[PDB]
Amino acid sequence: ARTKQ
Amino acid sequence: PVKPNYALKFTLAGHTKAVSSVKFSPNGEWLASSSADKLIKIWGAYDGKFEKTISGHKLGISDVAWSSDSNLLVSASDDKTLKIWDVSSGKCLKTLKGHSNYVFCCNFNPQSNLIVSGSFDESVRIWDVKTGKCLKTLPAHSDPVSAVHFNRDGSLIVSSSYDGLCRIWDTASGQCLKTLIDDDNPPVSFVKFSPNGKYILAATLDNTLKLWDYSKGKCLKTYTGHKNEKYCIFANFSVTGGKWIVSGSEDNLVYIWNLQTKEIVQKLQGHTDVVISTACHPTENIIASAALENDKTIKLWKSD
Repeated sequence: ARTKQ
Repeated sequence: PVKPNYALKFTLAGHTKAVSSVKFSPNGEWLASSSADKLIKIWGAYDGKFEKTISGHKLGISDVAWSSDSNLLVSASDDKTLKIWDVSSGKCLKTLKGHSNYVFCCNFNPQSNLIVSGSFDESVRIWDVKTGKCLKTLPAHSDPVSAVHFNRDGSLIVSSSYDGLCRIWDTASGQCLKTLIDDDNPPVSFVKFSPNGKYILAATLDNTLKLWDYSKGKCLKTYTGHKNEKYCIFANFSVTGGKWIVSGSEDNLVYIWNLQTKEIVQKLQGHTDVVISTACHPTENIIASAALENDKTIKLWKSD
C-alpha cells in the first residue's frame, strides 16, 4: 500500500 | 555535461490504480511496474511498448525487483506474500509466505539466490529463491520497514523504517553491523546503497535526502528543495551521464541534483499527481517515473 496515506 | 536535459519521450498507460514502483531490467531491455491494482506490467524500455501483464496477487503491490539475469522478478504485496515470477512465461514460480502483514519492499542479491523483504510487521526476511523458504527473519525495526537493499556484492543489507532508523546487516549471519541514528528521528522512508557500496542514500519524511558514509557513520551530503513528508518515494544514483541524485516528489515533479554540489540541476514537469517512484536506466540516460491515482501513468524521459 505504498501508494497510500 | 554540467546539467542534464531530460525531455519526455513516452507516457505509458495501463494501470487502473496508483502506480507504486518502476524498475529497469539489469540488461536494460525492459521496465517493470507494480501497482495498487494488484498487477505487474512489463514495457519496452526503448519504445515504451506494453509487453504483458503479470497477475496473481490478491491485493495491491508496493514493490517489484529484478533478478541479476533479467529473467526473474519478485513482488511485494499487501496480501502478506511475495511472489517470484518467470518474466518470459508470466508464471508464478513461488509464493513466499511468512510475513504477518503487508510486504512493502524487496530486492534480489547480486547472485540472485537470495531475496530480501521488508514488511509492516516490522521485520526483514531473507528468502531462498530456489526453494522459496524463509532462511532468516530479522527483528529489524520497531515500526514498518520502508526499504531493503543489498550492497554491490550482496554481503550487506541496509534497511529503513518509520521508527527513524537506518540499519546495516551482515547478510551471512543476519547480525546488525550498524545503526544510523538521528536526534529528531524522522521516519526514514527510503534507503539504498550507492553503486560503489560505500555510501547510503536515505530519505526522511521532512523533505530531505542524505548521503551517508555508513562505516564512518557520517552524513556527507544533503539534498533539499523537493517535497517529501507523506510517501515512501524511491531515490536513485544516476551514473550513465553526469553524476546525479534522482527522486520523485509530492509536488508532482521529478528532481535531479548534482551529487557533489547538491544543486538542483533539473525538475521534470508533466505528472499530475505525486511522483512516487523513479528509476535510472543501466546504460542510457533514461529516467522512468510513475505517479499516484490522479495520474496512474509511467513516463519515460531521455537526455543527450
